[PDB]
Amino acid sequence: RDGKLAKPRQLHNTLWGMVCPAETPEGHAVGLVKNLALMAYISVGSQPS
Amino acid sequence: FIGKIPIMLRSTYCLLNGLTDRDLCELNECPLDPGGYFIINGSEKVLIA
Amino acid sequence: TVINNWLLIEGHTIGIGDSIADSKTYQDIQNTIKKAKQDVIEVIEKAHNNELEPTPGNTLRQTFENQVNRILNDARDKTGSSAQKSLSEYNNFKSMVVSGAKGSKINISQVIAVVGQQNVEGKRIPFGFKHRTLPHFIKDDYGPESRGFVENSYLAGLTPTEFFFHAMGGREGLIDTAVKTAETGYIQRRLI
Amino acid sequence: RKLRRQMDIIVSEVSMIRDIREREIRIYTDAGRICRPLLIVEKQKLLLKKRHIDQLKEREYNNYSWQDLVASGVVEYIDTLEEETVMLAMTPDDLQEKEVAYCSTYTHCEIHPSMILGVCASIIPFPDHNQSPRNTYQSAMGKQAMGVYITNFHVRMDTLAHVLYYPQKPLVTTRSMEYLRFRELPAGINSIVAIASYTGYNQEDSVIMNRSAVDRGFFRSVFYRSYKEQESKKGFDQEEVFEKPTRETCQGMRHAIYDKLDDDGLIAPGVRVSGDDVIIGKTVTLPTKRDCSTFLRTSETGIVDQVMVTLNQEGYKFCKIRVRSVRIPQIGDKFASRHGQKGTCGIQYRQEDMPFTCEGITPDIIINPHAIPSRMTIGHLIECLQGKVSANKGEIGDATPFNDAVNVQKISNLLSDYGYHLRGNEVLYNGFTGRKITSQIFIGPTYYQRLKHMVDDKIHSRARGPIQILNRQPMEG
Amino acid sequence: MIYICGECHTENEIKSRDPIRCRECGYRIMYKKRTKRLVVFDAR
Amino acid sequence: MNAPPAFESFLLFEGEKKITINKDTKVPNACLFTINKEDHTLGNIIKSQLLKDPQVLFAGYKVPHPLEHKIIIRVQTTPDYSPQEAFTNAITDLISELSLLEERFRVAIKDKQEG
Amino acid sequence: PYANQPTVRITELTDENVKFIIENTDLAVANSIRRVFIAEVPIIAIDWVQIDANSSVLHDEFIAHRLGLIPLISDDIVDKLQYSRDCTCEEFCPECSVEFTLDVRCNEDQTRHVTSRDLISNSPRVIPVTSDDILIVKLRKGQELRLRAYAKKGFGKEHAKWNPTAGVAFEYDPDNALRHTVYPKPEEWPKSEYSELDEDESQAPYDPNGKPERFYYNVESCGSLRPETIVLSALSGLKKKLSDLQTQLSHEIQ
Amino acid sequence: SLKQRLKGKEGRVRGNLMGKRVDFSARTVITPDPNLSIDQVGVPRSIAANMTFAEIVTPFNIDRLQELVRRGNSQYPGAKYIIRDNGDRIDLRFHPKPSDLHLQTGYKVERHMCDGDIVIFNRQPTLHKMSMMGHRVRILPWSTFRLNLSVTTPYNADFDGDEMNLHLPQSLETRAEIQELAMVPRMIVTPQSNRPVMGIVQDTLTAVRKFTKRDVFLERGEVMNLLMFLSTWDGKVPQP
Amino acid sequence: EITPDLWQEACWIVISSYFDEKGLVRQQLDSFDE
Amino acid sequence: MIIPVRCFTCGKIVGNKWEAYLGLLQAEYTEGDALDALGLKRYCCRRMLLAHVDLIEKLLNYAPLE
RNA sequence: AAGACCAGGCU
Ligand SMILES: [Mg+2]
Ligand SMILES: [Zn+2]
Ligand SMILES: [Zn+2]
Ligand SMILES: [Zn+2]
Repeated sequence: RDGKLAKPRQLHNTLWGMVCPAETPEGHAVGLVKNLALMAYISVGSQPS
Repeated sequence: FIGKIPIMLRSTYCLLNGLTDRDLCELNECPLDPGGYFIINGSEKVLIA
Repeated sequence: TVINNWLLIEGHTIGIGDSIADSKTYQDIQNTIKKAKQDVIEVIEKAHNNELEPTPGNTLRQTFENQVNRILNDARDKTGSSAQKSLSEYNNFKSMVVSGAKGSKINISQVIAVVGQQNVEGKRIPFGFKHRTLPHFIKDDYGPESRGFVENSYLAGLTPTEFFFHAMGGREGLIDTAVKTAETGYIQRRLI
Repeated sequence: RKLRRQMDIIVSEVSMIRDIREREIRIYTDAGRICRPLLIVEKQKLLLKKRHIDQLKEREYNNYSWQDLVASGVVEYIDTLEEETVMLAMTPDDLQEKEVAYCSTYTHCEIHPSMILGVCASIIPFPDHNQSPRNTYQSAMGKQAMGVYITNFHVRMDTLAHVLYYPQKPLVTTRSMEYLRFRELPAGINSIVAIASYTGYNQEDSVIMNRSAVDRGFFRSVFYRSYKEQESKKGFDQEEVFEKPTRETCQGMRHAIYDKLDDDGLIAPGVRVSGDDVIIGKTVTLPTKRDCSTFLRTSETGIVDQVMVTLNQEGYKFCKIRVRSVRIPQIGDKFASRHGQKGTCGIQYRQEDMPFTCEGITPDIIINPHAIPSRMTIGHLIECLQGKVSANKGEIGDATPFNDAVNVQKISNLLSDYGYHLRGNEVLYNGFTGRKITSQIFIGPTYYQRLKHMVDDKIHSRARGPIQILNRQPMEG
Repeated sequence: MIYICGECHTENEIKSRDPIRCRECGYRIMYKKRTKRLVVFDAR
Repeated sequence: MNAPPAFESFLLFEGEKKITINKDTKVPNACLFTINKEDHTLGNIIKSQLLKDPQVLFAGYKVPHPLEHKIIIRVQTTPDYSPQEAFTNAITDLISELSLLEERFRVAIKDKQEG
Repeated sequence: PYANQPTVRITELTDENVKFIIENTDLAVANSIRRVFIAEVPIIAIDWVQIDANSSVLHDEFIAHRLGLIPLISDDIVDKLQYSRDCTCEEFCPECSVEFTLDVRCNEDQTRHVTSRDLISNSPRVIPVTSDDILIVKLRKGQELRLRAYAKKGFGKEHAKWNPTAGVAFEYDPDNALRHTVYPKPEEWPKSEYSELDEDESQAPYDPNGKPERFYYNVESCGSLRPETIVLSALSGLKKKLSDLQTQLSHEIQ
Repeated sequence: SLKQRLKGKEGRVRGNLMGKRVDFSARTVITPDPNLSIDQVGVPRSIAANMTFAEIVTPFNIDRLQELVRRGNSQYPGAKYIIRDNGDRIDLRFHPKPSDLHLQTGYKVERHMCDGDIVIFNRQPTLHKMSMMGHRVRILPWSTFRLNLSVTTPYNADFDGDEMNLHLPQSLETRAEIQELAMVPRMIVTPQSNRPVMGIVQDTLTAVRKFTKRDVFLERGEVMNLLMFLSTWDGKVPQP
Repeated sequence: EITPDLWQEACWIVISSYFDEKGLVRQQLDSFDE
Repeated sequence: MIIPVRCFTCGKIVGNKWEAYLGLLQAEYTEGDALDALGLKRYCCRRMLLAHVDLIEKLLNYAPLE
């Protein structure tokens, strides 16, 4: 949270449809705390047998 | 017996699993409550991705 | 005291009628946006056929971006000027901007005419994907729509891609506001 | 891809990507990958057809559901780095049809562009008509909007619970609020909002409120405070006991009234409790006695709502007490719309002093027009107009983001049919003198939220109070 | 003391130092009845 | 917690004089009337009635602070006429008008009810 | 230099609503009359509440607030009652309060709606106005609600529960002849129901010598007082306030 | 270790010597009040009751101080403490102690903060010396600090959940210093850029423009009302 | 068989069906169950 | 929870109209026709019945104390 | 008692 490098905080193009672009906290965690999109689903994993 | 594992609410091993609206109301549990959190020492704890 | 108590009589407000312009002004704005997009298309086609001559001291990419930015900025300024000219004497946006209380001519232009180009790190919207901005656009697309130029206004509403590009644009301002404070305070303390 | 769409031996979990230029083919079954569903497009036509929609419309008593839709090869899960090879169409009716073609190799189509928003951002009406910083501010403030958080709140024993008297579902709604269950647990009230400079008390971000409406229960709420207390043993005969002290026969000499405690040292519910009142008389036998009794938070000025006595893990006596206080909105209290327009209450005027229309309607909330020009929240105005149309029509307006079937001219044309000025303006009369106001003020119903931050929880004063032990300086907090 | 039980709503007669289990059902949650002394509200 | 009680809008706290009369030294024949526990309802009435008097040169009222319940009225009259007399005459004229309006409203109600 | 000679026409008169027109009077007079319609008209409302048993799902002061917002028939006795601060007795008596008692228990399985019909008063003149029924609370089987309430006399300045009115419509100069409002586009504004001009023209021509002269009213009663007597009570109260000023200012002159 | 005790921020030197927590300070939310002067501040009664100012008994004010002591800490205006010449502190808040309520010249009576007191008022980012100016206390109902809106731009404050700090000087000498040096009207023009700091803002500025156009014609009663709201008016109505 | 600009009904029907099957916290419950 | 006794804006009693409104909506009246039939002319009273959410029904599902 | 972590607000 102390890193002044802006790059990881910016809204990346690949967040389209995955992470809400509007919803982030203010202050020291801008862009570092992200909320899930409505239709986003996180994979649970499987064996590649 | 090797230990106790906390249980995520409304999971496959929770006691609320598969209960209906009437059962949840009889148990004083809101049907609209999504679950997905733990109860540790009476407090509700949510794991952040 | 005296001027608030007089304002009790005349009153002040803001509304939708303050942000809706004339149908002729709308037609002029659409025509301007059309010629501007056609000009950017012509510039892109000139670069594609390698007819564009590089400005001294500047790379071909730099001069291409400079020309496109020039065209889009001229378009946005012309549309804003037309929208400001279309304003009536009763418009509350004009009444607020002229007195200098709050708002500005660019705010009026973005409300009525064109939100304008969206920029990240002082540059046009980058290629977060391999050679494109979003999966809706084709690869190697340097046109205004693909690179973050918002054709619509706030009153008309934004398309989904323009909305996402505007969110990207506002994120930069939020980050800068959140970041600059520590350095500014440290400089102030060291000076004191 | 065929096997994945037939679900045959490849789970829809699995992502497959072919990078042609680098000649690589990557397959991921790994966990933790974020993905979203998309419609498959074959040639220029969707694979979703009218029979699928018919079966899904008869979803009840047909055991046909989203899993059956997936098994038919109509929708597909696609993750982030597979999108690099995906050609997406924003909508079928407007990018699949033949034009002077931009593209013809579309492979997928979005369900609806409004699905790119989160839970808190899906309650914003007309989010595409606002500035993105204001959308972020509303997304942050919606988590602080007060309402009915859970239906069984009377059973729960929680600290710092806020509940609202009369939640209302919004008159202007988003299509995705049905899936967020916002109707069942609303977090605000539709209020008549006039955007005008009335007396200068709404300047900056402040708000003027109608005191008569507040007297009628407008934005009234309840705050519940919970207190935990534990009987325990530690030493060989050091033990804590719930009992009613004699005030002067214990080490804690203070002025407070112990008369409210019962035989077991617990205040019964229904007893008004003020500052310094002892809710739980607990004595620790000093190997005389030490007073470890608990007090109310200062000036909480509440009423005991519920008292509970149980046994903990170990088996000692355990007590929970829930206190309620009602909180009527005051000057310092914080109110916000769904557009980032946040503000305290500058002043409250009674119904007699509020401006009124020809029909006797007076606004519940008056906000300064200067909040609009710089912040550029036009969605606020569009919501106010759509709500004015909806309250007369009897329907609930649709403010879903990217629907082209709603625009401001159409809303104005609908409003003009009810005897109102088509842009929402209305002639207001001065409350003090009865004279007309020269300008016509924009008025209408808008959804407003009361926020957790109140002046009663923030006001603080100090004069030679407690002193820190080590620095001999005033305490923190 | 009269303690309403948390599961079966039967009141229990019970006293100090008694271990809390409801006589009917063994449940461990009790609630104190609203006191008898009266509290006056304004209808504002 | 700092909310004043509901009755300070309309009810004297004991020791307050309902009306206080102070001479204005800035201009001759000018007076300042302080009405406690009143609001616009009465001040606007009195000001509007005072503006009809041809012998009144100035007539105005204000609430010094909305959170306080107090009216200030300034009346300036011609040299041979006292602002006290102007105030009393305005009040009497207002009462006479209200009485006539009440009587005519009652007559209208009776005519409306029995056709 | 003197009072008006105003006249009253009454156009509509029902049990809910009174539309009337006041001619030949000042605008400040009319505004103060419509303001007294709201804030200075006395009525009877429940003010003191004691709850004995409340096992409903709504808390004690929620129910007390709802009880206080229930209108009571104030037609006869509101002139007879004293203000409690003016009453000579120390404690609630029929000259300064009305006692109400509520005692409901839900023994039946289906939910019982406790309504204003369940309020019982010591005297027959001051029943709740709705006697469909105003819903106070809903009771599940086994739930109980018993309480006492005393009603006092007050007006809208104290609290909105003492507001006798359900909105006062007020309007003057329907055709904008005095130009007190300026329409940027007069053709876009719907015409008032009192307009006297043709369907083709938007506004009356400007009248530099005119002053506001007809006031159109529409007083809608909430049920406690009849709309006919609301206006009379308001006029009497305003006259009494002016007379009290006259008296104390005569004293201050002396 | 001791190095860690002294080294960083919140260490001894920076956290307890260069800056430290103080007494006689208050914090709450700020709300606008256009009826106040630019040097006035609205103060809730609860804060003014808690905050006290020590005042020295003289033959001029002995009667008023005795009245305050009789009021005590229960009624709003009275005293909280009486300090004898020997330094003994008598507390009036618990008991009437009627033998101790005697006052004589030389005593110090800690009265409750009243109208006219001088207070430093501060907004925390504290970027320039106009971020802390001395105000004059006016006591108002409810629980918010109230200030004129032209004063907002010096503090960079807006009424959207903003809280501001209030420091009350405890000595006559520091009161004179604040009055003569840091009062709001003395800080109108900044030495930073030789420009005024306060200006006409918001509704009033827009109304200024709309009021000063040529088309504005005001009728007689409107003129008399507007003149009633003038404080420096000489009382002569100008010829129209 | 094509949906002929009935699309506003169709897409919200399929979205309803999706949220009726899964809901909002499926990633939590699925992760813990697995 | 439950229908407010008074409309907040004007003060008309809307507390006795919730059951009738529900009955009309059940009798195939639309919301606009039902509101017109009940006599709620201006939008301030209409919004009361149109935007009300009756949570008291949900609260009555849970079993009570005693 | 104190320390630690977390969440949030105003610039
Ligand atoms: Mg702020
Ligand atoms: Zn039991
Ligand atoms: Zn009596
Ligand atoms: Zn209404």
